[PDB]
Amino acid sequence: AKQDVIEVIEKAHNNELEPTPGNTLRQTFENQVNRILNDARDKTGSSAQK
Amino acid sequence: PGFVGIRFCQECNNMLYPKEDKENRILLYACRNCDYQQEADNSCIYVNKITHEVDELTQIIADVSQDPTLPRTEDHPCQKCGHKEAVFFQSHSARAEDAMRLYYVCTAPHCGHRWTE
Amino acid sequence: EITPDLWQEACWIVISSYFDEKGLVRQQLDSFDEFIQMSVQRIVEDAPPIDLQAEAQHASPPRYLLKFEQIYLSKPTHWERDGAPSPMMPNEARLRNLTYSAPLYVDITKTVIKEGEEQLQTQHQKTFIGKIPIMLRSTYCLLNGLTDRDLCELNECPLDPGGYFIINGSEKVLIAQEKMATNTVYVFAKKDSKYAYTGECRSCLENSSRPTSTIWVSMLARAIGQRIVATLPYIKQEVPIIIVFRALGFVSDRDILEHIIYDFEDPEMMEMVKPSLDEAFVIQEQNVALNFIGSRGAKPGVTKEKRIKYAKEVLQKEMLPHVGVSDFCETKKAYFLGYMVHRLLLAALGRRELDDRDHYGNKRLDLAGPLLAFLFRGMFKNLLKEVRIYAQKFIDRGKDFNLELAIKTRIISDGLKYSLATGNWGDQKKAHQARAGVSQVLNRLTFASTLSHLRRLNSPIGRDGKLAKPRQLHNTLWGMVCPAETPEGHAVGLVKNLALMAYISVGSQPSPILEFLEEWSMENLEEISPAAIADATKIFVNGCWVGIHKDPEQLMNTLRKLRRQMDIIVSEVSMIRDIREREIRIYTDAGRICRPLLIVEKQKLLLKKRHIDQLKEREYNNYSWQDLVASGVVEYIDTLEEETVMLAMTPDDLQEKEVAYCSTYTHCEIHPSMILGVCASIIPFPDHNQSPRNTYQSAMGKQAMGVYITNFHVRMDTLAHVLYYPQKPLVTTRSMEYLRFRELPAGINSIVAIASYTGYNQEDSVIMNRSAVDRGFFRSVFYRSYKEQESKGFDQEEVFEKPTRETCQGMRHAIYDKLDDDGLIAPGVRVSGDDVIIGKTVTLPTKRDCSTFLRTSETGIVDQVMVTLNQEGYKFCKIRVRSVRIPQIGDKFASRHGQKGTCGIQYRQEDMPFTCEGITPDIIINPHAIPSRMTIGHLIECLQGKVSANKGEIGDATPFNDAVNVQKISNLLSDYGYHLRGNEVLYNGFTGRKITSQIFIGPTYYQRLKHMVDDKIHSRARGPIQILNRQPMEGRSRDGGLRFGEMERDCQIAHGAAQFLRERLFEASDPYQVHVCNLCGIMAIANTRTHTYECRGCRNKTQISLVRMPYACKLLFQELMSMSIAPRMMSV
Amino acid sequence: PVPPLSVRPAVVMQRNQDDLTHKLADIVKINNQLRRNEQNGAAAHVIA
Amino acid sequence: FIKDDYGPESRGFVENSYLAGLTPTEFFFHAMGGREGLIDTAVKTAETGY
Amino acid sequence: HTTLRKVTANTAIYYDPNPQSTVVAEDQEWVNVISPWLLRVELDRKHMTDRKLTMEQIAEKINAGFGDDLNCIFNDDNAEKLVLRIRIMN
Amino acid sequence: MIIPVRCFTCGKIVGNKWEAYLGLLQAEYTEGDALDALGLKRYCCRRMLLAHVDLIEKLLNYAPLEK
DNA sequence: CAGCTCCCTGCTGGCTCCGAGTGGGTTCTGCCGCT
Ligand SMILES: [Zn+2]
Ligand SMILES: [Zn+2]
Ligand SMILES: [Zn+2]
Ligand SMILES: [Zn+2]
Repeated sequence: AKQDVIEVIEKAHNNELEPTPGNTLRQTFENQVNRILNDARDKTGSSAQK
Repeated sequence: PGFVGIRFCQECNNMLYPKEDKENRILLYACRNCDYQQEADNSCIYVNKITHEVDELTQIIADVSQDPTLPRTEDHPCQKCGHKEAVFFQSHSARAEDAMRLYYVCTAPHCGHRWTE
Repeated sequence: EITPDLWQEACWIVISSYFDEKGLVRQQLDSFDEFIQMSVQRIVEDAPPIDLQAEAQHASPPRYLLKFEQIYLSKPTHWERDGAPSPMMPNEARLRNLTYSAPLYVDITKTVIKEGEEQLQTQHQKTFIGKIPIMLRSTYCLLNGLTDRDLCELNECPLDPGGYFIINGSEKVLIAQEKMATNTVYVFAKKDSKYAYTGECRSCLENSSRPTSTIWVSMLARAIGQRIVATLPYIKQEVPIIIVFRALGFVSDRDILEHIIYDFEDPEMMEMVKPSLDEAFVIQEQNVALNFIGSRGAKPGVTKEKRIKYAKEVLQKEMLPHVGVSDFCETKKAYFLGYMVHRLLLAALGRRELDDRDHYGNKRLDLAGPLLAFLFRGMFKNLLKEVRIYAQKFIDRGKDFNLELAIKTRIISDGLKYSLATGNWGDQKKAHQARAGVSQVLNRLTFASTLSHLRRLNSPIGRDGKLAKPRQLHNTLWGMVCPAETPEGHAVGLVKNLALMAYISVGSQPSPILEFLEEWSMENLEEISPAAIADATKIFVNGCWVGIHKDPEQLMNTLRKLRRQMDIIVSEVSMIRDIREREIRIYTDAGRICRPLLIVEKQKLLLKKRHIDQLKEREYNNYSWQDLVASGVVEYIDTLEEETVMLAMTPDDLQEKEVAYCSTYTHCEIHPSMILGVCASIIPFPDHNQSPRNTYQSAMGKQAMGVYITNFHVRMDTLAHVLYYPQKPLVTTRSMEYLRFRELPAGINSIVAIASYTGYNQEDSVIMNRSAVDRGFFRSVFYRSYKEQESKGFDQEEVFEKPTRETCQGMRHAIYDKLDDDGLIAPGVRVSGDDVIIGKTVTLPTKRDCSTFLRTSETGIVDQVMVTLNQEGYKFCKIRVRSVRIPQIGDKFASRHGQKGTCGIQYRQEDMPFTCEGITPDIIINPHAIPSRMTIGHLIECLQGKVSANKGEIGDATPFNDAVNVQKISNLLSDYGYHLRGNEVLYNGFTGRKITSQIFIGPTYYQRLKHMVDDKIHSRARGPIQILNRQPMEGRSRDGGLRFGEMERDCQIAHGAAQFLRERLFEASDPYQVHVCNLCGIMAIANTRTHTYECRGCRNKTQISLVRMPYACKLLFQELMSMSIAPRMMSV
Repeated sequence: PVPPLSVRPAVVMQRNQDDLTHKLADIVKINNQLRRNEQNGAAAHVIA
Repeated sequence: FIKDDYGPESRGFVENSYLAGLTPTEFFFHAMGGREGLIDTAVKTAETGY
Repeated sequence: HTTLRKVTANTAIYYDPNPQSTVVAEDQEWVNVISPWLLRVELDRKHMTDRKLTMEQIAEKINAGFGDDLNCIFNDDNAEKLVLRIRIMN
Repeated sequence: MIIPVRCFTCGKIVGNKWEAYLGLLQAEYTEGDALDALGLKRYCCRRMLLAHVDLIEKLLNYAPLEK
């Protein structure tokens, strides 16, 4: 998850990240980061319950 | 396009204002205090950039390189002097519509080079 | 040399040195000392001399100056016309309800000229102004520098931190008050207003009598558009800035623009500055602009030359005092105002960003020093403006005057005493206007509570406000304000305590910094032209723009070099270089909150093995924290300088060759656990808990009962709570030895079993061991003190005696034989509710008693009785009563993790579960309190406590230790014959069958809180009644009744119990009957014994109705009739 | 209308009068002063 | 944290659990997060009761 | 809702003594062609083709809002640059 | 204040062990060796001396009320 | 047809509101003087 966040940051820095329609670059970067972190937290939680 | 810049009266050092010399049909800048006139060389009075496509490199200054709190990378070298280490950061500017783009400043002082990638 | 893997001891050794050299109330002590040393001197000297004439003539007048200086202050003294004066012991002041104050003296020189050109000046040395209350353990307190043996000889606690005032024998603590920093420019953008951006700079001279004269420079929010205005103090309307500059003295326009836009090649600045320029092309010279400002003034002059002078005075003194008030400071004021406008334009263009209001770099702390300075200045001005009145009253007749009679010594001392005793910070006339909450009564229930109250900040913003932004924990609170510790009530985030190593700057003169600055290569504003001001950097000193320097680098290094050797710049001064924006600011004022940080060169600390060694052998080499600072190893960094610096949490883990993150560190933290406060530094494993749990523990640490002070037996104090057998925790943080928690602990290391035994702990409650309580577990004693003084009229003399029934008229059924014939009880007598303690009677013009009765349902024993004389020379008695509080069910108990709970049942040792051995848990808590609260720190504490009690070592629970974890603790426990995860096989105490599940059990440090149930339980059955409305009284002490409030009324409506609602609100509170006329609904007059019922205004006397009413309803009707409203109640 | 003693009770030696009783005392003071001035002096200025 | 650090550790993500403990940055961030809920609990009452 | 701020890049005014002179080099005005002080606004293709407008629609909106107090001279939708010039009639 | 007479949990007498415990600590003995030299096998009894703070000594530094 | 009258709209300043209870504590209920 950290590697994915880092590479998303890289894509945003190299202007390689296309803004989501209906959102600006800042909020779409925020959305990607939040999605990655929430997916990581959900997967770790599910592994815990398993 | 360019930007129009205010320049001042040589007599009383005040702001010129645009005027039309109706007889010659030529633009004249007139001080409302004194009778001084001068012919304008730009022919433009007012410019307003609504899209505000701004080159932040002009507002970036060289001494930002010695900031201890800025990140440092050797992956991107400087172009004139080829210095290995470079300091990079984001816009740090309000009303940056959509910009996560990094602005780089070269260390090894007296270089002060600034670029964008 | 470099110190590897010895950090865990080196950092705590240097922390111990810091807490040895500096105490825990160091900010209080330093602020008060600096106040009474220099700020009182400057306040008393800068006051102008008063010259006073006669009434302009006598027949068809000379004056004098009376100037004084050179204040003198003496040590506290006590006796008046009865013996030769003697020093006041602070304990004596506490006992006799005196004010532990010190007299201050001045020498005055009154020089008087009358006629003939002959000048005689008479100087009066040691003139008495008043007595200033003085802080304990201060540099002029009588306990200064005394050894522990001497402090014990004086019945003082060696562990008492001091830092508080004794006034009327009550400890007062000046709570630090936050405020916006002064002399600094803030650009804000309020949402809904006529203007978009506004730049304010509240300004103050070096502690002048003038208040914060705040000036706003604002920009309109949309023809032409975006004009710039500047609302000015003592000016009713906003004034365009260009008019302000022309009034200030700049006739031209290029000169004005040279002070705002520093580089003329930037046309974007010009395009926004010209809309304000073209607004004011009708004013061209200074005098018309002065007239324009004067017309807008609060006091508009009638003629032109009066407005000119008024506006000139406003520009000279009201606007921007900190940049200078002198004959010619126009250029400097213009430069600073143009800088303010430039700052506003930078925010408008987006070149910079808006300043944050919650950024505690922008905040300043008003400690005892600054607060007492602000209040003493006003009282001193009031004293001068009455010396002047006395002088006028004698010189109008012109006979002579006496300065000894002129000086009213009452005003200064009484103002200080009133302000510190009440908390209303200001003049007594404006009690409602002055802000309250300052100088609270010191909380003396636990030593940790006392430390927390002595280290506390306050945000003077309105409470009960829906704007949560001020209340939120700001990022700049790292290491200077405890994140966990804050009250949970309506003061969340507003009342915040102080971090451990956080220190508040005390202030010093910036003049040495000024002379140092002016001699390297910088230029003052008057010397240079704005041609070269754009490429260079602007220097600010205490917020005033001093000059310009071409080379920011190697001057920043020079300033740091001097500060690291303390050559000219003291350690508290902070130098801040903004780099992307060219400002370089130096701050020296008081109230800057700062904390010590290590110095880091290339990638190595300046702290070395030699430093650690020579400081470890302290008390012989005396290499103290001050020597460590002088070595250039540590610096004090405030929030401003913390913005422009790069820190590392741990030198070992963050300064090494690896995948590079920064590799450009500048400072390192001594230990991250120092970001906590005092009450939050006693939490074991606080990073293993949910933060609201830590906040609740920081709140309840002030309520845990223990030995709150060593001299609690000499300390005659109301509501004193001490535990029989306090214990230092088995598992502790390394920060407790600096809070002295292991010397005055509040709690007992109980063996808890987190299990559901019977169900009496289900909802967050707890079972206690009855046998342990019998053995003395959490047993405490409650001290309550009763005071009384005899006196008050010409013949109504109060006297202590045994009231005798035939002599005194009014008496309770209480037995008075327990009193001795002097009117008091001898110590050691059993007492109970409604038992007389102080027999006091007043002469009746036979006699009526005013005897003090013991508070109902207390039922204690008198401990000691003291008799003395108050400051009025009347007999004064204080009596302290012991009452032990055996832990019963309902008593509120809590752990060090915010797991509170009242005892639900107490089982004996036989009824209590037990291990394979005879170990029965002292405490059983519900396991259903862990999973939602998530106090994993509680479980780790319970594990480490067993590990420690088996190993013989004291457990270590430093928050960020990283050298101990659950796996290591489990492996250590497994070596002692126990299950590695702390679980044990308990047996049922009743049946003997072993419990199917295995019980988690181990020693955990529980605390007993002050919230006993015997202090809260009360009932009522037609008790006492209020006087205004005949409803039941309010309060447990007054035998009052509970409030059947507006929501309970609504709940009964929803139940549809109308008869019960009427019973509650009518018969159970105040049944009453009134007589009302049938013709007019006005209350009539009833004479029941003669049965004569007449309603005047009608002359009926025949048709009269009786209606049953609540007394509150009758009194509402009477109030309405007093308001001329006529509520007429016809029964038809 | 002046409210009765029940609306504005006076406690004994804290006798201490009520906050409304003090205002009523001011009312009667100024009413008597205004009355006596308006017959005897009739200055028509201090009356305002 | 270095300037303009949008990484998970630099903006409040806590990759540690309540067992491993919180690194001091994560502890401060969690305290600041819980402070918001604590403030909301007190502020909400004066509106809800009204 | 769309204002003309949303679609324009920058706005500039000049003093052209003759509309025929074309102080700015624009052959479109040369081929297309009474006040000397004129107005010039540059739009962008991005928002223009996002919201599907035309220079004809913008010009007719101007003419309806302000009447025949001004004449808009717009470049065709063929050049890379999006220009419309504004005068004021007498 | 003073060492409790009995352990709260166990009830084993601990009141007589404090002075001997301090004497043993006034030697090479560690706490873990002093506790079981005094015969404290259960940690309930061990914590009684291990975590005890002896405040009676700080209390005795003050002059008494009488003479 | 130009000038005067009136009714509507728009905008600004002003007033009232801001959980339920509960336990404690504290100071404060004027002072100067002048007949
Ligand atoms: Zn001119
Ligand atoms: Zn370079
Ligand atoms: Zn009637
Ligand atoms: Zn035991």
